[PDB]
Amino acid sequence: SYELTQPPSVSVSPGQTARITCSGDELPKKYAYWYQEKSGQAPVLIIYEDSKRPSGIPERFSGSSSGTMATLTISGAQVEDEADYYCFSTDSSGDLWVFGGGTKLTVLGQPKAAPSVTLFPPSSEELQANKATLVCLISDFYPGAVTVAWKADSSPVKAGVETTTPSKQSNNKYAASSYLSLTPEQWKSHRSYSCQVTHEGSTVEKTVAPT
Amino acid sequence: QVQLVQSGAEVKKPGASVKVSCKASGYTFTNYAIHWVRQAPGHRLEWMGWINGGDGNTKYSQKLQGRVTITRDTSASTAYMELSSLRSEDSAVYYCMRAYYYGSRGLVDDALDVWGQGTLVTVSSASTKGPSVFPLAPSSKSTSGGTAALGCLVKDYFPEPVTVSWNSGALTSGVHTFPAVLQSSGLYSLSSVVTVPSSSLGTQTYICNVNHKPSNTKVDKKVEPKSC
Amino acid sequence: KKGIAIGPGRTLYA
Repeated sequence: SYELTQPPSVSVSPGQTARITCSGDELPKKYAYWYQEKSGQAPVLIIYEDSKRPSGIPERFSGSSSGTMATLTISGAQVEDEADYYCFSTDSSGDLWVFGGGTKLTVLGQPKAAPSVTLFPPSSEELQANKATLVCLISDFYPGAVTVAWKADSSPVKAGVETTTPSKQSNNKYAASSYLSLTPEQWKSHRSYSCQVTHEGSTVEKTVAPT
Repeated sequence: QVQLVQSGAEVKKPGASVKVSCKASGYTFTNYAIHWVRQAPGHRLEWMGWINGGDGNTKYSQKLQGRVTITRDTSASTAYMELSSLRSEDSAVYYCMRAYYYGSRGLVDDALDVWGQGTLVTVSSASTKGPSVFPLAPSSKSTSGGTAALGCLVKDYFPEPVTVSWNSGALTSGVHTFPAVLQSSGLYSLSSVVTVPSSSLGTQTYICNVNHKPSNTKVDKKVEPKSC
Repeated sequence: KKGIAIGPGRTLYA
Protein backbone atom coordinates (compact mmCIF):
# COMPACT_ATOMS: atom_id res chain seq x y z
CA SER A 1 0.00 0.00 0.00
CA TYR A 2 3.06 2.22 0.43
CA GLU A 3 4.15 4.18 -2.64
CA LEU A 4 6.99 6.42 -3.81
CA THR A 5 6.05 9.15 -6.28
CA GLN A 6 8.46 10.31 -8.99
CA PRO A 7 8.03 12.80 -11.84
CA PRO A 8 7.10 10.92 -15.03
CA SER A 9 9.75 12.62 -17.17
CA VAL A 10 12.31 15.43 -16.91
CA SER A 11 14.20 17.23 -19.67
CA VAL A 12 17.62 18.88 -19.46
CA SER A 13 20.35 20.43 -21.64
CA PRO A 14 24.00 19.27 -21.80
CA GLY A 15 26.00 20.81 -18.98
CA GLN A 16 22.89 21.82 -17.04
CA THR A 17 22.00 20.31 -13.66
CA ALA A 18 18.94 18.04 -13.63
CA ARG A 19 16.89 17.36 -10.50
CA ILE A 20 14.84 14.17 -10.11
CA THR A 21 12.66 14.02 -7.00
CA CYS A 22 11.06 11.18 -5.04
CA SER A 23 8.33 11.73 -2.45
CA GLY A 24 7.50 9.24 0.29
CA ASP A 25 5.80 9.41 3.68
CA GLU A 26 8.41 7.19 5.39
CA LEU A 27 11.42 8.91 3.81
CA PRO A 28 11.84 11.15 6.93
CA LYS A 29 12.92 8.04 8.88
CA LYS A 30 13.93 5.70 6.03
CA TYR A 31 16.87 5.85 3.63
CA ALA A 32 16.49 6.28 -0.12
CA TYR A 33 18.16 4.36 -2.94
CA TRP A 34 18.48 5.36 -6.60
CA TYR A 35 18.90 3.19 -9.70
CA GLN A 36 19.85 4.04 -13.28
CA GLU A 37 18.48 1.71 -15.97
CA LYS A 38 19.37 2.41 -19.59
CA SER A 39 17.38 1.04 -22.53
CA GLY A 40 18.00 -2.70 -22.67
CA GLN A 41 20.23 -3.07 -19.60
CA ALA A 42 19.87 -3.95 -15.91
CA PRO A 43 19.49 -1.23 -13.25
CA VAL A 44 22.64 0.11 -11.58
CA LEU A 45 22.79 1.42 -8.01
CA ILE A 46 24.07 4.99 -8.29
CA ILE A 47 23.01 6.39 -4.87
CA TYR A 48 22.52 4.52 -1.59
CA GLU A 49 21.44 5.82 1.82
CA ASP A 50 20.17 9.22 0.65
CA SER A 51 23.58 10.75 -0.12
CA LYS A 52 26.31 8.07 -0.21
CA ARG A 53 27.73 7.14 -3.61
CA PRO A 54 29.08 3.64 -4.38
CA SER A 55 32.48 3.03 -5.90
CA GLY A 56 32.63 3.42 -9.67
CA ILE A 57 29.78 5.96 -9.92
CA PRO A 58 30.71 9.34 -11.46
CA GLU A 59 31.02 12.18 -8.97
CA ARG A 60 28.44 14.27 -10.84
CA PHE A 61 25.70 12.06 -9.35
CA SER A 62 24.48 13.05 -5.89
CA GLY A 63 21.35 12.84 -3.78
CA SER A 64 19.73 14.49 -0.78
CA SER A 65 16.66 13.91 1.36
CA SER A 66 14.61 16.29 3.52
CA GLY A 67 11.13 15.73 4.88
CA THR A 68 8.91 13.53 2.70
CA MET A 69 10.93 14.30 -0.45
CA ALA A 70 14.14 12.77 -1.78
CA THR A 71 16.03 14.29 -4.70
CA LEU A 72 18.54 13.05 -7.28
CA THR A 73 20.84 15.67 -8.81
CA ILE A 74 22.98 15.22 -11.94
CA SER A 75 25.47 18.08 -12.29
CA GLY A 76 26.41 18.64 -15.93
CA ALA A 77 24.70 15.67 -17.55
CA GLN A 78 25.68 14.32 -20.97
CA VAL A 79 24.01 12.03 -23.51
CA GLU A 80 25.18 8.97 -21.55
CA ASP A 81 22.95 9.96 -18.61
CA GLU A 82 19.78 9.74 -20.76
CA ALA A 83 17.96 6.79 -19.16
CA ASP A 84 15.23 5.88 -16.67
CA TYR A 85 15.73 6.53 -12.96
CA TYR A 86 13.80 4.71 -10.22
CA CYS A 87 13.32 5.38 -6.51
CA PHE A 88 13.67 2.69 -3.86
CA SER A 89 12.82 2.66 -0.14
CA THR A 90 10.92 0.70 2.52
CA ASP A 91 7.62 1.15 4.35
CA SER A 92 7.06 2.01 8.03
CA SER A 93 7.99 -1.42 9.40
CA GLY A 94 10.89 -1.80 6.96
CA ASP A 95 10.03 -5.33 5.81
CA LEU A 96 8.78 -4.55 2.28
CA TRP A 97 10.47 -2.43 -0.38
CA VAL A 98 8.73 -0.29 -3.01
CA PHE A 99 10.09 1.10 -6.27
CA GLY A 100 9.14 4.50 -7.62
CA GLY A 101 7.22 5.11 -10.81
CA GLY A 102 10.37 5.93 -12.77
CA THR A 103 11.66 9.23 -14.17
CA LYS A 104 12.78 9.39 -17.80
CA LEU A 105 15.67 11.81 -18.30
CA THR A 106 16.05 13.35 -21.76
CA VAL A 107 19.05 15.42 -22.84
CA LEU A 108 18.30 18.12 -25.41
CA GLY A 109 20.22 19.07 -28.53
CA GLN A 110 21.75 15.78 -29.66
CA PRO A 111 23.43 15.94 -33.09
CA LYS A 112 22.17 14.01 -36.08
CA ALA A 113 23.93 10.76 -36.97
CA ALA A 114 24.00 8.99 -40.32
CA PRO A 115 23.19 5.25 -40.23
CA SER A 116 25.48 2.42 -41.26
CA VAL A 117 23.85 -0.26 -43.41
CA THR A 118 24.95 -3.89 -43.81
CA LEU A 119 23.14 -6.33 -46.10
CA PHE A 120 23.79 -10.07 -46.15
CA PRO A 121 22.55 -12.26 -49.01
CA PRO A 122 20.87 -15.60 -48.24
CA SER A 123 23.28 -18.30 -47.10
CA SER A 124 23.90 -21.47 -49.10
CA GLU A 125 22.64 -23.56 -46.17
CA GLU A 126 19.28 -21.78 -46.05
CA LEU A 127 18.81 -22.20 -49.80
CA GLN A 128 19.22 -25.94 -49.24
CA ALA A 129 16.49 -25.66 -46.59
CA ASN A 130 14.10 -24.37 -49.30
CA LYS A 131 14.17 -20.88 -47.79
CA ALA A 132 15.79 -17.51 -48.48
CA THR A 133 16.30 -14.59 -46.08
CA LEU A 134 17.91 -11.20 -46.70
CA VAL A 135 19.03 -9.35 -43.55
CA CYS A 136 19.47 -5.56 -43.71
CA LEU A 137 21.19 -4.16 -40.62
CA ILE A 138 21.08 -0.48 -39.63
CA SER A 139 23.30 0.90 -36.87
CA ASP A 140 24.54 4.12 -35.26
CA PHE A 141 21.92 6.71 -36.17
CA TYR A 142 20.06 9.47 -34.34
CA PRO A 143 17.21 10.32 -33.99
CA GLY A 144 15.54 6.94 -33.51
CA ALA A 145 13.49 7.09 -36.71
CA VAL A 146 14.33 5.35 -39.99
CA THR A 147 12.44 4.46 -43.17
CA VAL A 148 13.36 1.04 -44.57
CA ALA A 149 12.15 -0.08 -48.00
CA TRP A 150 12.94 -3.17 -50.08
CA LYS A 151 13.08 -3.49 -53.85
CA ALA A 152 12.92 -6.40 -56.28
CA ASP A 153 15.07 -5.41 -59.27
CA SER A 154 13.66 -1.88 -59.51
CA SER A 155 10.07 -2.36 -58.22
CA PRO A 156 9.04 -2.24 -54.55
CA VAL A 157 8.62 -5.52 -52.70
CA LYS A 158 4.96 -6.44 -52.22
CA ALA A 159 5.27 -8.81 -49.25
CA GLY A 160 7.67 -10.56 -46.90
CA VAL A 161 9.24 -7.68 -44.95
CA GLU A 162 9.61 -7.28 -41.18
CA THR A 163 11.36 -4.31 -39.57
CA THR A 164 12.15 -3.75 -35.89
CA THR A 165 11.24 -0.63 -33.99
CA PRO A 166 14.49 1.35 -33.54
CA SER A 167 16.02 0.72 -30.12
CA LYS A 168 18.80 2.48 -28.24
CA GLN A 169 22.20 0.79 -28.22
CA SER A 170 25.19 1.43 -25.95
CA ASN A 171 26.46 4.75 -27.32
CA ASN A 172 22.96 6.30 -27.06
CA LYS A 173 22.39 5.82 -30.79
CA TYR A 174 19.79 3.60 -32.44
CA ALA A 175 19.86 0.36 -34.41
CA ALA A 176 17.25 -1.54 -36.39
CA SER A 177 16.84 -4.77 -38.34
CA SER A 178 14.96 -5.53 -41.56
CA TYR A 179 14.44 -9.01 -43.00
CA LEU A 180 13.21 -10.02 -46.46
CA SER A 181 11.96 -13.61 -46.53
CA LEU A 182 11.88 -15.10 -50.03
CA THR A 183 11.79 -18.45 -51.79
CA PRO A 184 14.77 -19.92 -53.68
CA GLU A 185 12.86 -19.40 -56.93
CA GLN A 186 12.35 -15.67 -56.32
CA TRP A 187 15.97 -15.16 -55.24
CA LYS A 188 17.34 -17.07 -58.25
CA SER A 189 15.06 -15.29 -60.74
CA HIS A 190 15.40 -11.55 -60.10
CA ARG A 191 18.61 -9.77 -61.04
CA SER A 192 19.04 -7.93 -57.73
CA TYR A 193 17.45 -7.06 -54.40
CA SER A 194 18.02 -3.94 -52.32
CA CYS A 195 17.05 -2.44 -48.97
CA GLN A 196 16.65 1.35 -49.08
CA VAL A 197 17.44 3.15 -45.82
CA THR A 198 16.24 6.75 -45.47
CA HIS A 199 17.24 8.89 -42.47
CA GLU A 200 16.72 12.67 -42.24
CA GLY A 201 16.32 13.07 -45.99
CA SER A 202 19.54 11.21 -46.72
CA THR A 203 19.26 7.79 -48.34
CA VAL A 204 21.48 4.69 -48.41
CA GLU A 205 20.78 1.73 -50.72
CA LYS A 206 22.66 -1.58 -50.57
CA THR A 207 22.15 -4.12 -53.35
CA VAL A 208 22.80 -7.86 -53.55
CA ALA A 209 22.50 -10.31 -56.44
CA PRO A 210 22.05 -14.09 -56.64
CA THR A 211 25.20 -16.23 -56.80
CA GLN B 1 33.92 -12.61 -6.91
CA VAL B 2 30.37 -12.14 -5.64
CA GLN B 3 27.97 -13.56 -8.22
CA LEU B 4 24.29 -14.43 -8.64
CA VAL B 5 23.40 -16.91 -11.40
CA GLN B 6 19.74 -17.49 -12.27
CA SER B 7 18.06 -20.33 -14.13
CA GLY B 8 17.25 -20.14 -17.82
CA ALA B 9 14.18 -18.73 -19.50
CA GLU B 10 10.95 -20.74 -19.44
CA VAL B 11 7.51 -20.89 -21.03
CA LYS B 12 4.28 -21.48 -19.11
CA LYS B 13 0.59 -21.62 -19.87
CA PRO B 14 -1.97 -19.30 -18.25
CA GLY B 15 -2.70 -20.88 -14.89
CA ALA B 16 0.54 -22.85 -14.49
CA SER B 17 3.45 -22.02 -12.18
CA VAL B 18 7.06 -20.97 -12.78
CA LYS B 19 10.02 -21.47 -10.45
CA VAL B 20 13.28 -19.55 -10.93
CA SER B 21 16.47 -20.30 -8.99
CA CYS B 22 19.25 -17.95 -7.88
CA LYS B 23 22.59 -19.49 -6.90
CA ALA B 24 24.91 -17.32 -4.81
CA SER B 25 28.70 -17.46 -4.61
CA GLY B 26 31.54 -15.37 -3.23
CA TYR B 27 30.01 -14.61 0.18
CA THR B 28 28.30 -16.18 3.18
CA PHE B 29 24.87 -17.07 1.81
CA THR B 30 23.25 -17.14 5.27
CA ASN B 31 24.42 -13.63 6.23
CA TYR B 32 22.60 -11.79 3.42
CA ALA B 33 19.03 -11.53 2.18
CA ILE B 34 18.00 -11.86 -1.47
CA HIS B 35 15.39 -9.67 -3.15
CA TRP B 36 13.24 -10.56 -6.16
CA VAL B 37 12.37 -7.90 -8.74
CA ARG B 38 10.17 -8.30 -11.82
CA GLN B 39 9.80 -5.83 -14.69
CA ALA B 40 7.65 -6.01 -17.81
CA PRO B 41 9.60 -5.30 -21.03
CA GLY B 42 7.90 -1.91 -21.41
CA HIS B 43 6.89 -1.08 -17.84
CA ARG B 44 8.46 -0.23 -14.48
CA LEU B 45 10.41 -2.10 -11.82
CA GLU B 46 8.31 -4.04 -9.30
CA TRP B 47 9.47 -5.38 -5.94
CA MET B 48 8.24 -8.93 -5.24
CA GLY B 49 9.83 -9.96 -1.95
CA TRP B 50 12.96 -10.98 -0.09
CA ILE B 51 14.10 -13.82 2.16
CA ASN B 52 16.82 -14.15 4.78
CA GLY B 53 19.60 -16.56 3.90
CA GLY B 54 19.69 -17.81 7.48
CA ASP B 55 16.29 -17.20 9.06
CA GLY B 56 14.28 -18.08 5.96
CA ASN B 57 11.59 -15.54 6.87
CA THR B 58 9.85 -13.97 3.88
CA LYS B 59 8.01 -10.71 3.22
CA TYR B 60 6.11 -10.61 -0.08
CA SER B 61 4.54 -7.73 -1.96
CA GLN B 62 0.89 -7.19 -1.09
CA LYS B 63 0.06 -7.47 -4.80
CA LEU B 64 1.70 -10.92 -4.98
CA GLN B 65 0.80 -12.24 -1.51
CA GLY B 66 -0.90 -15.61 -1.95
CA ARG B 67 0.67 -16.40 -5.34
CA VAL B 68 4.42 -16.01 -4.74
CA THR B 69 6.56 -18.19 -2.47
CA ILE B 70 10.25 -17.41 -1.93
CA THR B 71 12.44 -20.17 -0.47
CA ARG B 72 16.14 -20.87 -0.01
CA ASP B 73 18.48 -23.85 0.36
CA THR B 74 21.40 -23.16 2.69
CA SER B 75 23.34 -26.24 1.57
CA ALA B 76 23.05 -25.20 -2.09
CA SER B 77 23.44 -21.43 -1.46
CA THR B 78 20.44 -20.95 -3.75
CA ALA B 79 17.24 -18.97 -3.23
CA TYR B 80 14.09 -19.81 -5.18
CA MET B 81 11.02 -17.91 -6.36
CA GLU B 82 7.78 -19.65 -7.35
CA LEU B 83 4.79 -17.81 -8.83
CA SER B 84 1.53 -19.69 -9.41
CA SER B 85 -1.66 -18.85 -11.32
CA LEU B 86 0.34 -17.17 -14.07
CA ARG B 87 -1.52 -14.63 -16.21
CA SER B 88 -0.50 -12.57 -19.24
CA GLU B 89 0.45 -9.71 -16.90
CA ASP B 90 3.29 -11.90 -15.55
CA SER B 91 5.36 -11.91 -18.76
CA ALA B 92 8.45 -10.11 -17.46
CA VAL B 93 12.15 -10.39 -16.68
CA TYR B 94 12.68 -11.72 -13.15
CA TYR B 95 15.81 -10.71 -11.23
CA CYS B 96 17.32 -11.68 -7.90
CA MET B 97 19.32 -9.09 -5.98
CA ARG B 98 21.37 -9.47 -2.81
CA ALA B 99 20.49 -7.16 0.07
CA TYR B 100 22.83 -4.27 0.80
CA TYR B 101 23.60 -5.24 4.41
CA TYR B 102 24.44 -8.40 6.34
CA GLY B 103 24.56 -9.54 9.94
CA SER B 104 22.93 -8.05 13.01
CA ARG B 105 24.64 -4.64 12.72
CA GLY B 106 23.93 -4.12 9.00
CA LEU B 107 27.48 -3.96 7.65
CA VAL B 108 28.63 -4.13 4.03
CA ASP B 109 31.44 -6.03 2.32
CA ASP B 110 33.30 -5.14 -0.89
CA ALA B 111 30.03 -4.84 -2.86
CA LEU B 112 26.39 -3.84 -2.49
CA ASP B 113 25.00 -3.79 -6.05
CA VAL B 114 24.76 -7.48 -6.96
CA TRP B 115 22.12 -8.45 -9.53
CA GLY B 116 21.50 -11.70 -11.35
CA GLN B 117 21.53 -11.81 -15.13
CA GLY B 118 17.72 -12.00 -15.14
CA THR B 119 15.20 -14.67 -16.16
CA LEU B 120 12.57 -13.84 -18.77
CA VAL B 121 9.47 -16.00 -18.34
CA THR B 122 6.70 -15.87 -20.95
CA VAL B 123 3.17 -17.04 -20.17
CA SER B 124 1.41 -18.09 -23.37
CA SER B 125 -0.62 -20.90 -24.91
CA ALA B 126 1.14 -20.79 -28.29
CA SER B 127 3.46 -23.54 -29.50
CA THR B 128 7.10 -23.53 -28.40
CA LYS B 129 9.19 -23.24 -31.58
CA GLY B 130 12.90 -24.02 -31.79
CA PRO B 131 15.39 -21.80 -33.61
CA SER B 132 17.09 -22.34 -36.95
CA VAL B 133 20.66 -21.04 -37.27
CA PHE B 134 22.25 -19.92 -40.54
CA PRO B 135 25.73 -18.42 -40.98
CA LEU B 136 26.27 -14.91 -42.32
CA ALA B 137 29.38 -15.01 -44.49
CA PRO B 138 31.91 -12.25 -43.72
CA SER B 139 31.52 -9.08 -45.76
CA SER B 140 33.78 -6.04 -46.10
CA LYS B 141 31.40 -3.50 -47.68
CA SER B 142 30.75 -2.08 -44.21
CA THR B 143 34.28 -0.73 -43.98
CA SER B 144 36.60 0.33 -41.19
CA GLY B 145 39.98 -0.47 -42.75
CA GLY B 146 40.95 -4.13 -42.54
CA THR B 147 37.71 -5.26 -40.89
CA ALA B 148 35.07 -7.76 -42.00
CA ALA B 149 31.57 -8.32 -40.61
CA LEU B 150 30.36 -11.89 -40.04
CA GLY B 151 27.54 -13.30 -37.98
CA CYS B 152 24.71 -15.77 -37.56
CA LEU B 153 20.99 -15.68 -38.36
CA VAL B 154 18.56 -17.14 -35.80
CA LYS B 155 15.27 -17.71 -37.62
CA ASP B 156 11.75 -18.58 -36.48
CA TYR B 157 11.79 -19.20 -32.72
CA PHE B 158 9.23 -18.71 -29.97
CA PRO B 159 9.23 -17.37 -27.42
CA GLU B 160 11.97 -14.92 -26.48
CA PRO B 161 14.85 -14.84 -25.71
CA VAL B 162 17.81 -16.22 -27.66
CA THR B 163 21.30 -15.53 -26.30
CA VAL B 164 24.16 -15.69 -28.81
CA SER B 165 27.76 -16.23 -27.75
CA TRP B 166 30.89 -16.27 -29.90
CA ASN B 167 33.74 -18.78 -29.57
CA SER B 168 32.36 -19.88 -26.18
CA GLY B 169 32.74 -16.32 -24.88
CA ALA B 170 36.33 -15.72 -26.01
CA LEU B 171 35.16 -13.16 -28.61
CA THR B 172 33.38 -10.08 -27.23
CA SER B 173 34.98 -7.10 -28.97
CA GLY B 174 32.74 -6.00 -31.82
CA VAL B 175 29.84 -8.36 -31.05
CA HIS B 176 26.52 -6.70 -31.93
CA THR B 177 23.35 -8.68 -31.17
CA PHE B 178 20.30 -6.99 -32.68
CA PRO B 179 16.84 -7.30 -31.10
CA ALA B 180 14.58 -9.79 -32.83
CA VAL B 181 11.71 -9.01 -35.19
CA LEU B 182 8.14 -10.15 -34.57
CA GLN B 183 7.07 -11.75 -37.84
CA SER B 184 3.43 -12.02 -38.88
CA SER B 185 3.67 -15.78 -38.26
CA GLY B 186 4.13 -15.10 -34.53
CA LEU B 187 7.77 -16.25 -34.43
CA TYR B 188 10.93 -14.27 -33.75
CA SER B 189 14.15 -13.81 -35.70
CA LEU B 190 17.33 -11.94 -34.75
CA SER B 191 20.90 -11.63 -36.00
CA SER B 192 24.20 -11.40 -34.12
CA VAL B 193 27.15 -9.91 -36.01
CA VAL B 194 30.79 -9.48 -34.99
CA THR B 195 33.43 -7.35 -36.71
CA VAL B 196 36.87 -8.97 -36.97
CA PRO B 197 40.19 -8.12 -38.64
CA SER B 198 40.37 -9.13 -42.29
CA SER B 199 43.72 -10.86 -41.73
CA SER B 200 41.97 -13.37 -39.44
CA LEU B 201 39.53 -14.37 -42.21
CA GLY B 202 40.64 -17.89 -43.13
CA THR B 203 42.99 -18.35 -40.15
CA GLN B 204 40.86 -17.72 -37.04
CA THR B 205 37.92 -19.99 -36.19
CA TYR B 206 34.56 -18.26 -35.66
CA ILE B 207 31.65 -20.18 -34.13
CA CYS B 208 28.43 -18.64 -32.82
CA ASN B 209 26.77 -20.24 -29.78
CA VAL B 210 22.98 -20.00 -30.08
CA ASN B 211 21.08 -20.90 -26.91
CA HIS B 212 17.26 -20.97 -26.83
CA LYS B 213 16.40 -22.09 -23.30
CA PRO B 214 12.57 -21.99 -23.81
CA SER B 215 12.92 -25.01 -26.15
CA ASN B 216 16.05 -26.68 -24.67
CA THR B 217 17.97 -26.10 -27.91
CA LYS B 218 21.65 -25.24 -28.41
CA VAL B 219 23.40 -24.72 -31.75
CA ASP B 220 27.09 -24.10 -32.45
CA LYS B 221 27.41 -22.86 -36.04
CA LYS B 222 30.81 -22.54 -37.70
CA VAL B 223 31.11 -19.32 -39.74
CA GLU B 224 33.48 -19.67 -42.70
CA PRO B 225 34.06 -17.26 -45.60
CA LYS B 226 32.36 -17.93 -48.91
CA SER B 227 34.00 -20.26 -51.45
CA CYS B 228 33.44 -18.67 -54.86
CA LYS C 1 17.04 9.75 12.53
CA LYS C 2 16.92 7.11 9.79
CA GLY C 3 17.45 3.36 10.06
CA ILE C 4 18.50 0.58 7.71
CA ALA C 5 16.49 -2.45 6.58
CA ILE C 6 18.72 -5.52 6.82
CA GLY C 7 16.19 -8.30 6.28
CA PRO C 8 12.71 -9.55 7.17
CA GLY C 9 12.43 -8.96 10.90
CA ARG C 10 15.96 -7.47 10.99
CA THR C 11 15.69 -3.68 11.11
CA LEU C 12 18.04 -1.30 12.93
CA TYR C 13 15.65 1.54 13.76
CA ALA C 14 16.47 5.12 14.78
